[PDB]
Amino acid sequence: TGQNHPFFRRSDSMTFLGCIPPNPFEVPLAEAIPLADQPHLLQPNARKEDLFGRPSQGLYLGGFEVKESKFRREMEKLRNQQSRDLSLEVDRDRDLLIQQTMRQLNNHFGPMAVHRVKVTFKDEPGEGSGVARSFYTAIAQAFLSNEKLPNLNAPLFYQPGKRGFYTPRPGKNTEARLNCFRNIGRILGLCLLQNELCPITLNRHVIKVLLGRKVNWHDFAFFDPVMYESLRQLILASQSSDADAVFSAMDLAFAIDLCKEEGGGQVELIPNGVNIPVTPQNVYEYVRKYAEHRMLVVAEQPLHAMRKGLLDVLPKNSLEDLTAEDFRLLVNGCGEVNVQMLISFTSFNDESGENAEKLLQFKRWFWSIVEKMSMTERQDLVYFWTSSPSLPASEEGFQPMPSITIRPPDDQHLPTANTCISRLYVPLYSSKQILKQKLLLAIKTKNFGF
Amino acid sequence: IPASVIPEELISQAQVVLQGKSRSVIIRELQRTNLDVNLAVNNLLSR
Amino acid sequence: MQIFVKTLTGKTITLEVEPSDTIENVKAKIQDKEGIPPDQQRLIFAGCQLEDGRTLSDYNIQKESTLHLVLR
Amino acid sequence: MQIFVKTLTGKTITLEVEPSDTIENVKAKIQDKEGIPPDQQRLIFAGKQLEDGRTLSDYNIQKESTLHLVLRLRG
Repeated sequence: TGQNHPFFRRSDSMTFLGCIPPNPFEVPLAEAIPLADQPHLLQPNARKEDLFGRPSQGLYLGGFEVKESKFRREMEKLRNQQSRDLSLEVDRDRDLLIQQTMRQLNNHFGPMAVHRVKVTFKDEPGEGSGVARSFYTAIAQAFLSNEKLPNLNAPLFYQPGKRGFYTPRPGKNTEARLNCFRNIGRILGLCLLQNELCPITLNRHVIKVLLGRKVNWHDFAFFDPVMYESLRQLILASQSSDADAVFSAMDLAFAIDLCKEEGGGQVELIPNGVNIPVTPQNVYEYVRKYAEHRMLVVAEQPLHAMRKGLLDVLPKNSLEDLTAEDFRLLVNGCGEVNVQMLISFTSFNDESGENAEKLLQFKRWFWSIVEKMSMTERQDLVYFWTSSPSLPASEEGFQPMPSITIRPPDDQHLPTANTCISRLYVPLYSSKQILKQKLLLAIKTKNFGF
Repeated sequence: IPASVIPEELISQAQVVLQGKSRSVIIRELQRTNLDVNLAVNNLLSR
Repeated sequence: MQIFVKTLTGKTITLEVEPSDTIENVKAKIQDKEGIPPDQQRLIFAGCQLEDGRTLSDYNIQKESTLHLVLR
Repeated sequence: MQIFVKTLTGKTITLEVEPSDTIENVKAKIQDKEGIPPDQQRLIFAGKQLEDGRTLSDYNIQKESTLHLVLRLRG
């Protein structure tokens, strides 16, 4: 049609019923989608109105907890329906872990009827329940870094412009990289099916390809914000009072050059020549073809392999009526660690046998030390406790419902972690600096044992 | 057997014997074993 | 140096232990003081059953811990 | 005479060792150097585990040698 082609329209996942959506060109990024410029507002107790802005009035069924609870009973029904297991022997490094994971994940899943996966690294007497979480965060950080690929060699992800969000690169894709893209959605599928957390983070166009929903123009704001703004003022300048005194001197075309993560350069969008100039009356065709080529054309086979790998685990009926945001909440959790929620997930088991005001003064020191701690050390402490670098967003995320306990007082004993399910053991000391030094010395170790 | 007709003493004993599992575990214990605590705890330790 | 092995009813027996003790010595002491056969009981330490091969140090059962006991 | 103790964070403090002592003397030396009790300590080096029943000279270790200290603390 014109400017109102079905690419520039808000989908069902970002609108409210009976309200006219705003115009997608006259409003900046902060006042339209406040989740684009900063992504830390995704919380379990977060309203949808403060995530996608205020809708316009028409005269001028549930939320998170309904979806995730029904999804959790459907996953445990599917889990108890099957009774075939999977054992894993991994190596705590990057290259050996990646190679061993993709050679031991081909024997399985090649629908599927797995039940439970057990994890052991090597020479470690720590076979419990946190080994699966440790394996999931190990494969996530193995595929999350950018060094190389240890044969079967470009990296499998890049960062489109926001830190922490990862989008795949083809990199002259071949018969091995496509299989490595196929066997990475299965890890996310098992994380969804076993009710855990895996630290792999994707942009919403990657997820919306996997779920089976069409990608629109507003999903480009979560991809590249500065290019979104540049094309926004290009469209607004294309409908000025004159619009020909600035497009005759800009000298654009329908040809594209690409960066190192996409390939070469000088690719024609529409055929039969790159010599056409962009007159103002087909600027929307240029914007749509540019965005659609940047998402859905160069990354066609990695996204296709990821969707095939995701549907190789689960049947194609459970992901219906599931948005990308609660998809992120069931997998990535809350992201950063908030200490108030961590206070709300404790019990204070007492076994010290001391009457220093019947305890209840050592805990103020502990919480002051925890609240006066750095963010990386906070993730280190949470990984020290539950073998996971972030906390879930609900009571139902934890199977053992974690706890700390106080031991008989020894001044020389640094704190220990019974992390095979959830528990932390803390000896009692005197004063503050002793506890500070012992705990900040203890929480830098991630090696299991016992 | 309705879930509310049982006292909380049996579920508290099962919790302090076996912890780290769900309320549905005690539901399946009540629906199947018919109050045989040693056999049920041995079966849940056999998995 | 005390371990309270609480039973199902509520009674508590007394034990004197060592952190370096092996489960072969556990079978030795339960045939010494008690005489109960070892194929009729199971033990719980924080939701984690022990094994005859690993020692108490491999399962982190130090001085003044909590242990359970469930008959077969 | 001196050994090379390294950890994850990069701390390195020199130790004094007898040429013909035992492994428990090494563990006593490192607990006296910092304050890490040896019940949570472990020494793994050169692809093998070491038990305190054998001497430090049984395992063919020279002077200014390297050793990796692994803290068995979690489980």
